[PDB]
Amino acid sequence: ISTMAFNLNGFNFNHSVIDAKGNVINTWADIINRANLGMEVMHERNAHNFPLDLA
Amino acid sequence: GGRIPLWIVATVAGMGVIVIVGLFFYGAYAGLGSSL
Amino acid sequence: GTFNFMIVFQAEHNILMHPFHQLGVAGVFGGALFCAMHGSLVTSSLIRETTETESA
Amino acid sequence: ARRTWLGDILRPLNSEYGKVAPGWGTTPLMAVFMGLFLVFLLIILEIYNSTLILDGVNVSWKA
Amino acid sequence: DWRVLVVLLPVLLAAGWAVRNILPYAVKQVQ
Amino acid sequence: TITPSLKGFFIGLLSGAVVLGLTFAVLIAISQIDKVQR
Amino acid sequence: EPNPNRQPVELNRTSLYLGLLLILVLALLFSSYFFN
Amino acid sequence: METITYVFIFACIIALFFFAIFFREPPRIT
Amino acid sequence: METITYVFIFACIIALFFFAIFFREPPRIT
Amino acid sequence: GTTGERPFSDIITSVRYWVIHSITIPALFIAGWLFVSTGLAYDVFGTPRPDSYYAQEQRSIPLVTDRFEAKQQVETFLEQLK
Amino acid sequence: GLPWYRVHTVLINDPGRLIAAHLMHTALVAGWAGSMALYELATFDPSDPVLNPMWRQGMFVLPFMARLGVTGSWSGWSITGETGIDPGFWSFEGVALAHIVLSGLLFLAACWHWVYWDLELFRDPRTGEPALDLPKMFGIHLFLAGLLCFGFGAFHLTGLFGPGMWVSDPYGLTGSVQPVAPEWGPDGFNPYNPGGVVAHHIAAGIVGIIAGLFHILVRPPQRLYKALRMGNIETVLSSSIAAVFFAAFVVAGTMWYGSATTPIELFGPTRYQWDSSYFQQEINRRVQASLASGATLEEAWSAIPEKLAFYDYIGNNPAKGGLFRTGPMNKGDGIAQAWKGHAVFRNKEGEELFVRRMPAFFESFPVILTDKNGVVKADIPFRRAESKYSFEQQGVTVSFYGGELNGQTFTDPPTVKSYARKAIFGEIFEFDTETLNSDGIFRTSPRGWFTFAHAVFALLFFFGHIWHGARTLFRDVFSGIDPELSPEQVEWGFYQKVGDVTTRR
Amino acid sequence: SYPIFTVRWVAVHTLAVPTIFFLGAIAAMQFIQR
Amino acid sequence: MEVNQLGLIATALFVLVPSVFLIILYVQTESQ
Amino acid sequence: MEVNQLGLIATALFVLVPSVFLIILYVQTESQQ
Amino acid sequence: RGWFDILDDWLKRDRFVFVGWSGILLFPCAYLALGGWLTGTTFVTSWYTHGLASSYLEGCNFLTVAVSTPANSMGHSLLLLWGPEAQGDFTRWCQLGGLWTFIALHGAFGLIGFMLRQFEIARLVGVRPYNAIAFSAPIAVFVSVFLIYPLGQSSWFFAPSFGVAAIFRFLLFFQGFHNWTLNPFHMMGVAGVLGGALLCAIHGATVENTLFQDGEGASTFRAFNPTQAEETYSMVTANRFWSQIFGIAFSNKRWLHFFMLFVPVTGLWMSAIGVVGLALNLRSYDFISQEIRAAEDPEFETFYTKNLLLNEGIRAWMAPQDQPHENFVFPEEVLPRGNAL
Ligand code: CLA
Ligand code: CLA
Ligand code: CLA
Ligand code: CLA
Ligand code: CLA
Ligand SMILES: CC1=C(/C=C/C(C)=C/C=C/C(C)=C/C=C/C=C(C)/C=C/C=C(C)/C=C/C2=C(C)CCCC2(C)C)C(C)(C)CCC1
Ligand SMILES: CC1=CCCC(C)(C)C1/C=C/C(C)=C/C=C/C(C)=C/C=C/C=C(C)/C=C/C=C(C)/C=C/C1=C(C)CCCC1(C)C
Ligand code: OEX
Ligand SMILES: [Cl-]
Repeated sequence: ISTMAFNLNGFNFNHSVIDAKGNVINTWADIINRANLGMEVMHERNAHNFPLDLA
Repeated sequence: GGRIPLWIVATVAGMGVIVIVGLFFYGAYAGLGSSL
Repeated sequence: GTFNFMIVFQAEHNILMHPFHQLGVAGVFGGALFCAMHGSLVTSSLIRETTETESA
Repeated sequence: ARRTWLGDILRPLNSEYGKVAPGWGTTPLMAVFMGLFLVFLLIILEIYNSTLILDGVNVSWKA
Repeated sequence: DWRVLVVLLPVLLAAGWAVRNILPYAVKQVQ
Repeated sequence: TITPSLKGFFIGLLSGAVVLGLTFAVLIAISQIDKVQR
Repeated sequence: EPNPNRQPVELNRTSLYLGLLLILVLALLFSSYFFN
Repeated sequence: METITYVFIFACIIALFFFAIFFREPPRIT
Repeated sequence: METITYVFIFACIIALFFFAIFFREPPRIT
Repeated sequence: GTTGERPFSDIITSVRYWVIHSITIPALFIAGWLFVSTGLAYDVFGTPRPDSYYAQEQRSIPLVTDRFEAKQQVETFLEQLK
Repeated sequence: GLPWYRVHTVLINDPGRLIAAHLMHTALVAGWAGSMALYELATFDPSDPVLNPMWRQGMFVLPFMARLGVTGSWSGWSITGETGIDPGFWSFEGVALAHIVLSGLLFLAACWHWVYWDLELFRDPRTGEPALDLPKMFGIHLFLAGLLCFGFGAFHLTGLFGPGMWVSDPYGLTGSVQPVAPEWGPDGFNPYNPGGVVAHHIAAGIVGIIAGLFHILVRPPQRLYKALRMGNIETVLSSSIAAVFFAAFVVAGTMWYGSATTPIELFGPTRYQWDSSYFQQEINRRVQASLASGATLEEAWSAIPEKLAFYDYIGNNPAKGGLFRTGPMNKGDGIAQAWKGHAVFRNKEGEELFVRRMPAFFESFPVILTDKNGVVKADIPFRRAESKYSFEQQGVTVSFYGGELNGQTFTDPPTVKSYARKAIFGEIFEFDTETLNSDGIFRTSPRGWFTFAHAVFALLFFFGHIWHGARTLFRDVFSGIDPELSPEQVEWGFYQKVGDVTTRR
Repeated sequence: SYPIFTVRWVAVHTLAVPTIFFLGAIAAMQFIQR
Repeated sequence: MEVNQLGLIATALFVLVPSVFLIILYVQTESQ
Repeated sequence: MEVNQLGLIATALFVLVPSVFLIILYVQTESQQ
Repeated sequence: RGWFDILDDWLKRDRFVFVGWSGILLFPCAYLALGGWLTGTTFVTSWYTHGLASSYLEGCNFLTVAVSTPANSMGHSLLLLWGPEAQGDFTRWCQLGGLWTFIALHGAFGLIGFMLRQFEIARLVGVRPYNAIAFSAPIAVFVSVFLIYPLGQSSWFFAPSFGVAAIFRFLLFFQGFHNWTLNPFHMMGVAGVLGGALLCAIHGATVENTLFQDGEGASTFRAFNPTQAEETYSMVTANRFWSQIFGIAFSNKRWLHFFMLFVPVTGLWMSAIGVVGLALNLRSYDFISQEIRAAEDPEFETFYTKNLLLNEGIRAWMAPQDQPHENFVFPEEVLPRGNAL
């Protein structure tokens, strides 16, 4: 918690597997990320005016 | 039984894993699964 | 409020994918496991000092 | 201890405390039954699971 | 096909080399 | 009448019996050689 | 003709304290769900 | 009524704490 | 709920009767 | 106490031990390498290679949608790749 | 003294008072059945077996009476909605009474056996100690269960001497109590074939009769008597608990999945009927048929019974509830009054659209309408600024066929939206939310509560089996391990076989 | 005078021989290009 | 707040009954 | 009937509190002799 | 000596790895659950069941590999290799998810075997079987979560897949669909796990910091002989420290180690009950009174309502990809989102 306080965050494997053409081949990390994204865009729903939630 | 001293086999073994693991971390950046 | 904090933390930092929180889960699961183990093992080897009608 | 009419009548049914057949007695025969029952439970479950499908057996409300 | 063979190859070698090397001390195991 | 999955059922029934058989064959055989002493 | 199997039962003070704490904390926990 | 109830139970626990500390079975060396 | 309450209490009284009669302190002489 | 077997400190320091296992361990390693370098692991387990996840112009996933037509569904999808 | 958690172990060497305790438990259970049934009679509304059946009103024991043939009340109604019936004594009221009387008789027998606890029957003639020949008792009790089980199958279920059992069609429309002939074929093992239930009890009954004969006549082998501590009554508890949780898991299972003994008219539908659109398919069959014989849309949808429409409604899905959402289903969505009719949505181009239905997993779900092919064509948007599929843009309407609204069509968007929000739940009904002050939140059915309780009790009783199983087999060390026990026993190598002192060196 | 083939023996080789095979397999995977 | 008014009695008996049970056992313990 | 909701809790406590008091004193009386 | 008694002798021999009768169940089922997990995370995909890569072979790493659950369309099929779905075809068995049932069921039976082993060894050695009784809690968890929960749902698909990040996904599914954090049965479980870890640490540190001086070295580990009679630490000084620091202390060593058993064992059992509930979607999802108020009063907001808005995000954003067999299509415009994000 004390170092994620300084935004050194968990491993990121979003779109980490791709096929010969380059389609994204989802893994379980991408499914986690779909959940994270639901949390992200709903929390404090009236508090953000600009598109990145930088703190 | 006890011709090769234990400390030697320890170092050998250890440097053995270190290599295999090192390779797996290399592979995290090369080829399949590197996002590239 | 605590749940709120954990959910927002997961979205903002992917704490589940962080090794230190994985270490923390091994810490507390393993604490519980070893807690139950030690309690059960010492309890299993209590010396017969009582009858079956009184608390061991 | 109190004797009663009904007790006296029932007494023999509760008289062979501790009597046993020597050694292993009917154990092998019991194991055959257990083993048969198991294969029979297996058949029942696999029909309910539709792992085993049998002709004429439609595991649907439309039976 | 041909790969069922090459994959097993080193495994089979490895089995002879151990079996020929411990064959004597093995035969003792006999009481 | 006999269906494909019933033949499956028998296949696995016999596969399982054979696995059980070997195990105790092996085990009884060993335990008769490598015997405890009193 | 009194029954020879009768036994006296015990609960010491420490067990009362633990037991009361258990009940009170269970109540504080479930009460919200009972009121819903 | 619901507020009163939660506060009552909390209040009983605090009183339990007091007796369990100050009015415990004293440990002795048998 | 009020019906259940009334009959419940009445039922307790009848049970009490039973114990008061058949499980009384038996009077003993002198 | 001693359950009767040969101590491990004793076996791994023994030369006879390494005579045998200087061969077998690398051999197993190389078997496993071969298992993948021959492409054999792909066909045993049915794992897509990098070029066989999708057909060239498809973006949908070959999801099995039937219990008993299931092994057939996979086969028919493996044909649409060629 | 005894710890609070061991109080009832004073009965272990007291067969008479054990029986007394067992009688009192029996009286309590019977008293409960009696009491529960009276409560259900006082609260049940019999007036509508179509839209307000028992399983909408939180009835738990009423369906078990119905299942085996009790269907009418001394007040003249039956659960099949037939008036002017004379059920004789075995109405719901008389079953409840008989369980109260029974409870009271058992209360009395428990007092006698508690007081006259020292009957000579319980004392081993040999040694004079309290003793129970459990092997012989099991034979007796098994023989008796076999006979009850046979007779229940041969007379009650067949209807030779008794009422039969609840049977219905595949869609729960015409249920009633009917004699059932046994199915001796392999379809007897189909949980959805009621004849299998008859056959089961006849064949198992006989087998129980014969097994009990064997267990009365032939003693257990010494090997099995020692290994299972057959002179210790805790062994019987351990194995009895094991069979109970096995039984409880099977009954949770068949309740959740559907069997011939858990019918949907008594317990409501299963969650799997919603998942597979089991009722929607059948409704559509009957409509397509009607339109094949020249009926109008209004005529074909007007011909669907309300009872069948009501099954195609997620509010009756048992997996839509919550753990502290208490009471009857009618306290959630309300008391169903009428089918409103089948809602047909069309966009501006006349093409018919289909609301995507709510899956059980979702407490809430968006409103998305697709065409026959699953292309999204309309939706209720969240962000409005870049919305391209809104009802206003796409000009969607709703027209009703059948039910209350047959022939009506709505074009104002706010109204089309509210009917689309309900179509995610399936067919749309009129509800009385006032009588019970219903809060609008789905509850589960008796199929739900039953399954939950029994799954939970089965799991807990596994723990009881482990607990009493261990106490039987380790009774010698319950109070603790032997104080004069040495490392040669527990350390390695001293012995060739663990535990066996005779294997020195 | 110890045995060389024991139950313990079977136990280590049921584990260790597949382990090395698997490792060589996983090693080779680090050189698969897409 | 539109709470369940059977919650008050469920909570109250949930506390009272088991607590009384404990108290009864403890007091009869202290007097023997 | 439209009846005072608190009547139930009142009745239960009215019964329960004084009854438990009496039982407590009786049981610890029997544990003496 | 009959053949049974001779086989008994050989199975209960004092060897480096005790076998026993229990072993005939334990060692094959555990090796195969283990082996099937390794085999599947190393080589097997989830492409046809889930639309996901799941093996080292495909380029997954240790956190993202899984043996994944079979497709929803298999229902609760046992997925036997010789069953009607795979028809004996090993390759097709893997592709359809059969390793998941292979692992699930052999592990179920291996856990049985492990508990019987605890019983078998306790009996021969002569100790009370409290460790076996303690292992009941892991078994309750395993059965509730991996077996009962999917049997209540539509299929094995919704059980947990065997992987690090697959299990994380399971956690978040449980938050977004079941509001599992609000469930009192999970809350008791948390308490028993966290209090178990607390008991673990405080008992260890207490003993280590009340040791008697039994040798003259600075490494105090050498001053202990397992055959000694004496307590190696002071219960009396431990008790005084904690009475004065925290107000109460253990005084009874037996009660203290029984409590260490009880607390975590009882926590896991409670959590298992809750999951049986969720098998039926019988959730503690809402508080009706909060919802009646919130619906009518748009200024009423609590952390309860805030958390539901997050659940609503998780469901809509994750369902299409997490349940691909539903063919969920959510236009951009229906996706719930706050401002800007
Ligand atoms: C022709 C003769 C005949 C006929 C037609 C039947 C017909 C039937 N028998 Mg009967 N039976 C007969 C003779 C017959 N029997 C005889 C002679 C005996 C021996 C005396 C039995 C003994 C018997 C038993 C013991 C059982 C039946 C059951 C059944 C029913 C099976 C359908 C069903 O719902 O299964 C549903 C049941 C199953 C599919 C069995 C489930 C198996 C599970 C997996 C066992 C293990 C549970 C495990 C420990 C917990 C897992 C935990 C986790 C997964 C949650 C059906 C009515 C079963 C029943 O009552 O169903 C209600 C049952 O339990 N029969
Ligand atoms: C004296 C006879 C008698 C009769 C005719 C009834 C009749 C009835 N009871 Mg009542 N009851 C009785 C005694 C009786 N009861 C007693 C003594 C008690 C106290 C225990 C109760 C307690 C009671 C309750 C608690 C409830 C009823 C209910 C009911 C109704 C449904 C019954 C049902 O589904 O049972 C089904 C019974 C079973 C499914 C048990 C099956 C046995 C299992 C499978 C055990 C198998 C083990 C066996 C030994 C192995 C056999 C071996 C084999 C080879 C042969 C019905 C009107 C229900 C009701 O509606 O109440 C209003 C209800 O909920 N009863
Ligand atoms: C097999 C048991 C069983 C089942 C399945 C049902 C099922 C049903 N009953 Mg019935 N009931 C039963 C037993 C049962 N009842 C008994 C024994 C009684 C006597 C008290 C009643 C009295 C009764 C009444 C008075 C009513 C019902 C009603 C109902 C319905 C709604 C139930 C509800 O809202 O649940 C609510 C259940 C819960 C909120 C579950 C609470 C569980 C909590 C968490 C307690 C356990 C926590 C525990 C202390 C944790 C400790 C852990 C510790 C070990 C560490 C439903 C059809 C209602 C209905 O609609 O009737 C028409 C109704 O009004 N029942
Ligand atoms: C047929 C079922 C059955 C029977 C007859 C017994 C009988 C017994 N148990 Mg076992 N037990 C059972 C099931 C059973 N148990 C199950 C299912 C479990 C798992 C939870 C256990 C776990 C267990 C343990 C851990 C222990 C026993 C002990 C005992 C003995 C003393 C019990 C006592 O004095 O309690 C006294 C109990 C009280 C004074 C109050 C308990 C209050 C409970 C928690 C709430 C009341 C529930 C309520 C009345 C409604 C009933 C619900 C209904 C669905 C069952 C006694 C021989 C003890 C023993 O071995 O002694 C040597 C012991 O240590 N039992
Ligand atoms: C302890 C040993 C053990 C156990 C309990 C299991 C258990 C299981 N295995 Mg595994 N398995 C094992 C060892 C074991 N296996 C070994 C050593 C291997 C390597 C070959 C495998 C390989 C394997 C595969 C490849 C698969 C399984 C599968 C299964 C499942 C289905 C089994 C089945 O249907 O059996 C049916 C057969 C029986 C139940 C045998 C019955 C034995 C006889 C015939 C009973 C009748 C006796 C007779 C009537 C009376 C005689 C009395 C007696 C005294 C002689 C089950 C979970 C399947 C699975 O996981 O799918 C999801 C699967 O596909 N197993
Ligand atoms: C004496 C007599 C009589 C009378 C009778 C009577 C009157 C009876 C009644 C009875 C009754 C009336 C009974 C009752 C019972 C009940 C019960 C027994 C209950 C129980 C319950 C419970 C146990 C619960 C639990 C719970 C809870 C509370 C919560 C939730 C969960 C549960 C469910 C767990 C007569 C005349 C006949 C005859 C003569 C004699
Ligand atoms: C990562 C790390 C950090 C700390 C230091 C340390 C050096 C320990 C370290 C190293 C760890 C490493 C990389 C570990 C790698 C180990 C591996 C991958 C283990 C592989 C073992 C695999 C095994 C047995 C597989 C056996 C499979 C079995 C029987 C198959 C059984 C079967 C299946 C599954 C299906 C049907 C057929 C059959 C035969 C029934
Ligand atoms: O406040 Mn609490 O939460 Ca950390 O990020 Mn930015 O800020 Mn707000 O958003 Mn996302
Ligand atoms: Cl901002």
